[PDB]
Amino acid sequence: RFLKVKNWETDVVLTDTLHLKSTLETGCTEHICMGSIMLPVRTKDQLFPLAKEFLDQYYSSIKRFGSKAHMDRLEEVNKEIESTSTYQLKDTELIYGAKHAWRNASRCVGRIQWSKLQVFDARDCTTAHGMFNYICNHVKYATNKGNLRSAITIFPQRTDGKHDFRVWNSQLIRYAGYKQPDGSTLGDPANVQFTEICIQQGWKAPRGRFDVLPLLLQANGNDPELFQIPPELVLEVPIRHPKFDWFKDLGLKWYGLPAVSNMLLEIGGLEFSACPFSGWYMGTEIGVRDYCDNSRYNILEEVAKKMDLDMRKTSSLWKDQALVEINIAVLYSFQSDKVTIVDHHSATESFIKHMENEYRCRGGCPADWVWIVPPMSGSITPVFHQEMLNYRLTPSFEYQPDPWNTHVW
Amino acid sequence: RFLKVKNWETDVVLTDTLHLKSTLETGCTEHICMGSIMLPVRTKDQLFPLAKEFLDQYYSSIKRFGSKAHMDRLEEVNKEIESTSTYQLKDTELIYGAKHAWRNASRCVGRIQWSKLQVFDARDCTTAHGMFNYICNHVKYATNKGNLRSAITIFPQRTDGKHDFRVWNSQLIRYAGYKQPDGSTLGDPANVQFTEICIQQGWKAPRGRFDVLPLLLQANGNDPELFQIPPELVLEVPIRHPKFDWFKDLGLKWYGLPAVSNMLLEIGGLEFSACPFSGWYMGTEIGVRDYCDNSRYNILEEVAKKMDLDMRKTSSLWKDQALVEINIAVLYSFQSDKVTIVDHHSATESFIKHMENEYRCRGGCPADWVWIVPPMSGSITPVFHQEMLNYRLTPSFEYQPDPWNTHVWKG
Ligand code: HEM
Ligand code: HEM
Ligand SMILES: C[C@H](O)[C@H](O)[C@H]1CNc2nc(N)[nH]c(=O)c2N1
Ligand SMILES: C[C@H](O)[C@H](O)[C@H]1CNc2nc(N)[nH]c(=O)c2N1
Ligand SMILES: NC(=[NH2+])NCCC[C@H](N)C(=O)O
Ligand SMILES: NC(=[NH2+])NCCC[C@H](N)C(=O)O
Ligand SMILES: [Zn+2]
Repeated sequence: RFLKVKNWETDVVLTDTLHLKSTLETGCTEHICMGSIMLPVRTKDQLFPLAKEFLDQYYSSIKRFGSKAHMDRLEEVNKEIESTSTYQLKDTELIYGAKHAWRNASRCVGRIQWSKLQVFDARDCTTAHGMFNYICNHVKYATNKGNLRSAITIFPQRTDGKHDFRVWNSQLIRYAGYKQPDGSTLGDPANVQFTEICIQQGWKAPRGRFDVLPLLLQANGNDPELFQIPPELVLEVPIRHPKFDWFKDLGLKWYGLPAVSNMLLEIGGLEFSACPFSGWYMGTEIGVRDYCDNSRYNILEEVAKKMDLDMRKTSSLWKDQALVEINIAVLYSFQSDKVTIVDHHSATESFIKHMENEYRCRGGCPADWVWIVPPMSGSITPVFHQEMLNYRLTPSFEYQPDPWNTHVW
Repeated sequence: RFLKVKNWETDVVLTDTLHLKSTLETGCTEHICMGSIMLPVRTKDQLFPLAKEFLDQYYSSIKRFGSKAHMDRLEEVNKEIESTSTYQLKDTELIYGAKHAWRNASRCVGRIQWSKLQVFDARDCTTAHGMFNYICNHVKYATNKGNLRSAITIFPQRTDGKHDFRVWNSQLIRYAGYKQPDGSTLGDPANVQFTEICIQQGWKAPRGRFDVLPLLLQANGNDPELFQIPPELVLEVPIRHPKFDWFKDLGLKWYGLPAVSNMLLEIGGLEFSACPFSGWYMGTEIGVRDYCDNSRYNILEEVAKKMDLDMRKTSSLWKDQALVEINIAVLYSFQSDKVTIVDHHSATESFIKHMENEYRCRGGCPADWVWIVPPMSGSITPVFHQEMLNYRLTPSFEYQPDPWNTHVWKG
């Protein structure tokens, strides 16, 4: 019932009770753990209980649990549901729900900042142009000339599933990927397909190594449309090393604003299918994953070459030596250009502090170890030595099928 | 109910049916994952069924399932159990059992070598001195002058739980740890408690930074006894860097033979509480964990200074830079002295192949991602991108409480 989690580097022991309020499933069972698996409409009868769950926690959070207001709102929503077969969140609820969905994202290491989320209510939106306007405003607000601010823009909630809003891009800002004759790939391999759907839509690709993709926005169910983000609104950082002058020649750059746009925000049973959100990068995401993953920019060899390291034998750890340098470069560039960014050491230390805060103020903190521990230097960051309990709480952010695999043109 | 795992780097998908034969629990539920949690006498009534499942697996492995030999064996064990409340494994079954416990160890990345395990049967052992002799033989055989050979030594199984054989050391070879009155620790902090017990038992500690601990052996439930492993049998490697001549001046060294000696081996319901086994190191075990964990030798700072790294701010990644060097030094020193060792790229690549093979020939391979993925450069090794399923199969290696916490001292 009352689970305990130990930190093996400090011996600190936290007790978890928050998991008891868990509602969703984990993919795991008593006979099998699926902890490392990436991916393990509602009826009036399904909806009301969810709304109640939320409202009860919402009112409890504002110290008015079982108040007239609580009961009243509870009744009002109840009636609205039985009638409209759905409901609308007050603004106070939308904000609390979005913040808590971030608070509950077990895979996010940057949650110590959860309560500072800026919420942009775009529930009054009705067209791709409208969505494009909202997104440009989000980008400018969050980028803030390099002094990044976390934010989320919430489009109209789902109704019949045939009127859903969706941002086809996986992130507001990403580089294109094209399959060349060589069989190899130009640009970002992860976006090879989307890069094609755009073209399949009319996008004139500059066919470069770092071409900012165009937004493909879908509103009210209609087919999606393209829009190019004002270049002046896309902050970029040219990647250079603080010692290897040749580094600049590698021709590398990345965008400063990471903004996941393909997820689904769930609040009180209501589903928001278009809810792009952004914060700021942890160095390793770019330097380790985007730059060194074999199926991404896969740039380790080149950097190793330029460093003239013995690539004859894996035991010389050239891949490792280079990995470190590349990552030092990213953090150095961003910092040099005063663009917000956090290193994995500082980010992981903050998460540990945040976990302690959450354990003493909330009785727990769902966390997915597999995602929290950085892709490099795992054990020299404190989270590696931190036992974590993963469970699903609502409100939450959930994965959802790529629209192009569901859209009925 | 089939289950598929995908490798997000190669899009290769494998199907697992093996998990269906999993009986033990995981610690997880439909509502919570305890995947990153370190640690989540039998009766006749429960023993025979365990023995049978085991014998059924063994006879199938040798293609004699349902044979007369199979039936007679079941009948014999059955009789032996009702007769004596337990039973003895044949030599063949023991070897098969030991190899499969290794094959089933979800946290071991070296399993591609599972079938080549050398099994030493020490079930006729009756005393601590006898245990010491078996252990010395295991160390010399396994060490093989630097050309390491995997091996396991199996002492008498548990009976009533009051006559257990136990190796009190956590590894056959390990360095002493000493807490100083000024609060600092000399040697390996991981072994301070055990070191105290040794001193209390009579061990005259030299009190240096790399003193090989004495063996503390318990036979037949008796009080444990101390024994010094002949130094000539303990292979050690002085650590030096291929480009930094000052590295040798850190005065670091490590032993060449890693031999976990505190786990419990379960086979067909039988419990082997003293079953020390050994393989060869993966570089990062020493270089990342033993040397750089804040709670182990914790050498990152000192190595950082010597490299004149910008230690003013973490974003300089001076810890990361120094970590790589230390691990390069460990691999280099070992290879130079021709002592078997495997780097994490090589070991993880081998585990991926092993895993794929296992899915194809066995229907799966239980694996603990949290433990399989190396402590440094996680994503540049293929295991990071590999989805894995973790479940418990028997035979298996299990954790057991430290004996000093359960032993009834006799005096
Ligand atoms: C402000 C700084 C932030 C930092 C430093 C941070 C860091 C991270 C990191 C390192 C990951 C893993 C990314 C990956 O491997 O692809 C992650 C995942 C995630 N974060 Fe954040 N985050 C921040 C803000 C946000 C915000 C504002 C939200 C939502 C409102 C959020 C929601 C999540 C979710 C749901 C995931 C998992 C996404 C997935 O499954 O792909 N994060 N974050
Ligand atoms: C031959 C080379 C071998 C290599 C390279 C290898 C590698 C590894 C590594 C790197 C770990 C993680 C250790 C840690 O983090 O403390 C591990 C764990 C494990 N290995 Fe091996 N191994 C080998 C042989 C063996 C043998 C011979 C057995 C059994 C007969 C075995 C059983 C296990 C077990 C049960 C664990 C988990 C131990 C624990 O929970 O503390 N391994 N192995
Ligand atoms: C298969 C495995 O789950 C997968 O590679 C995971 C591992 N940990 C991760 N951790 C983070 N933060 N992000 C990821 O994309 C992944 N990928
Ligand atoms: C808390 C966390 O489970 C713990 O630090 C684990 C993580 N992965 C590990 N992996 C290996 N190989 N060895 C370990 O000791 C650990 N420790
Ligand atoms: N820090 C963040 N908000 N990250 C969001 C995910 C970005 C993704 N990991 C990338 O490197 O492109
Ligand atoms: N490869 C092995 N057999 N390892 C056994 C465990 C050794 C332990 N991790 C150590 O660093 O001492
Ligand atoms: Zn699990």
